[PDB]
Amino acid sequence: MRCLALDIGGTKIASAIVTDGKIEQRQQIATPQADAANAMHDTLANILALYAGQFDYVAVASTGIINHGVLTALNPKNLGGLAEFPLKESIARHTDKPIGLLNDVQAAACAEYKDEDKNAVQNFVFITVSTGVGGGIILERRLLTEPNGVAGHIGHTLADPNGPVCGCGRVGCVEAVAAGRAIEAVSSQWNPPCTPKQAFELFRKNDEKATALIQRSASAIANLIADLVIGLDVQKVVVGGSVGLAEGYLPLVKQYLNTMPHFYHCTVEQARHGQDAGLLGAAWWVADCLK
Amino acid sequence: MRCLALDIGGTKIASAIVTDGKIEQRQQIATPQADAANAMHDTLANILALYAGQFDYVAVASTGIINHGVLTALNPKNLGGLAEFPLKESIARHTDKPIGLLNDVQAAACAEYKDEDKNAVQNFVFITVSTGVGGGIILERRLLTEPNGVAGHIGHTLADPNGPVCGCGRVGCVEAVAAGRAIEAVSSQWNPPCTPKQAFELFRKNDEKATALIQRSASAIANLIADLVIGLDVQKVVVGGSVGLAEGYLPLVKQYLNTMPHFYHCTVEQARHGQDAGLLGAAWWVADCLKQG
Ligand SMILES: Nc1ncnc2c1ncn2[C@@H]1O[C@H](COP(=O)(O)OP(=O)(O)NP(=O)(O)O)[C@@H](O)[C@H]1O
Ligand SMILES: Nc1ncnc2c1ncn2[C@@H]1O[C@H](COP(=O)(O)OP(=O)(O)NP(=O)(O)O)[C@@H](O)[C@H]1O
Ligand SMILES: [Ca+2]
Ligand SMILES: [Ca+2]
Repeated sequence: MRCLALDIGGTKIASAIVTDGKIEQRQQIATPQADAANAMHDTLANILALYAGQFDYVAVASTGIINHGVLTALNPKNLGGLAEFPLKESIARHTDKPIGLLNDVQAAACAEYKDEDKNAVQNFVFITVSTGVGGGIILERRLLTEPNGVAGHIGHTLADPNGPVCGCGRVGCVEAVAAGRAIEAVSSQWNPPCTPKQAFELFRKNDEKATALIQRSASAIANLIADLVIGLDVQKVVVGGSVGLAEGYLPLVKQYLNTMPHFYHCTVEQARHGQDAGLLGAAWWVADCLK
Repeated sequence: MRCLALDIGGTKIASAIVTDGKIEQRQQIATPQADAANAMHDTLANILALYAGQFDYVAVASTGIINHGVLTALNPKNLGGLAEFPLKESIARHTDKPIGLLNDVQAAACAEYKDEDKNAVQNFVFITVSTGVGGGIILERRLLTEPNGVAGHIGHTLADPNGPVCGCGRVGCVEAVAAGRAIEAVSSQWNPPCTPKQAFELFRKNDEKATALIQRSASAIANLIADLVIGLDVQKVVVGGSVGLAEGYLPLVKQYLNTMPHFYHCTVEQARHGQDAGLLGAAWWVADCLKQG
């Protein structure tokens, strides 16, 4: 089985042929910005032309949310002119092969799951801690996507009812205390201002104020993991993203989790398949669906 | 298809034959307490004898957690001498029909799900707010039970990192803020003391302090529901239990939910299938499993 894999980001669109889990014929173009909706139809037509005849099926990872083949988001304004873009339908204009679509964090989850021991790990969660917090959830070896592609938005679960307000209005979500954006909202008000990377450097040098800020984030992620373990019987959590992978961060997450009662514990590890995670994860998931 | 359905509670064991969702041949006995483990083996022998020949399969609802056919609990204290009791193996000594096991809140979830429109509702959560807070979760029309029977323990998810400590050790759980026990922990300290039922009566008369206590619980349940909607794409939540069904309670829950952004909203209704929920839910679920493999 040969997969035409597409990874549609906010800035770049990567395409490739994936066969036996191997990438070949990479290609990267800019995500349409001018007249984006009209342009995207052209871009997709051109990609499907370039690889014509070379694929048995198409797998699309995209930022945002895939709702019944349509590209959307919690705030569809963050997509600009691609809000509500009919993604599956436009691809289907140019091919009769089956097309699967999922979002980018879901695809990254599948990239980190595909090489797990699936006898031993059937309930699995990928959390990216980056500019924001996103997730992908796999239960009984299957990724959650139904009915509307929302499952996995665990960055919008509650971290503290007295915490900061999150982007779209919920008071106290994980995103507003744990994400890189939430770290910077505090560190940029320091005299003088610091970025999250600078706050981390100070944390690793035992700066107590920087440490408190990084702990605020790590503690929120630890409590989210505990919620997933006790709520869903999750067995393993893989953490990625530039904050999630920062030196010292995951060890702090695990220290907070370990001081909870042992039945909140699970395997917690850093992401190790970030390279081409969207492409490889989408190809694996769509092939798995085909069974 | 004929189901021998058992509902093993803290104090009573109910049994019955369930055929096409109809109950017949009820028996109800006391849950063994003296020499519980030894006695339970006898009780199960006796029940399977009484019903011998009358069932194609066995469905068991039990309090606590079913881990690979064994009765356990987050803290095995509240199981007494039935802690780690080999429930499936013990029943299998007396029958070769198939035996399915699930916990009591999971069974109540299935009782409330079985008459939903399965086309329109595939992700469904049942929450019982009573002495404690329990849940049962159904995703893509299937109850979550693997691998170790823990799925659905949403009373132990976080409500407030500065809230009270939960019974089994976690700081700030939903249960320690929302359950009947948590309400009474505060209202028993009033001068003079009140039970939760009395606190609710005062809340309905607009006592601001009692109202504050009830809102603490309702807001915590509303935030849990919001977590389930955004985290799991849950479409419908059904709320039961003596606190959950108390007059005024669910409207308050829904009022808190409705002030959040629209994408946290879902259908929220009161439980309506509480009667024989254990028996009927277990019977339906085990049949559903058998149909699908
Ligand atoms: N080495 C680093 N250590 C800690 N935080 C970092 C580091 N690098 C970047 N960040 C922060 O992590 C967040 C995203 O970083 P970055 O990866 O550079 O942006 P991006 O990749 O374009 N967006 P995203 O898809 O979320 O990763 C921001 O809050 C950064 O300040
Ligand atoms: N009408 C009521 N309104 C509000 N709270 C109530 C009411 N009745 C009982 N409660 C409280 O809810 C909890 C359980 O009440 P009750 O149902 O009588 O015991 P139970 O049957 O053992 N419940 P449970 O074991 O949790 O399924 C206790 O906290 C009660 O104080
Ligand atoms: Ca929000
Ligand atoms: Ca606990």
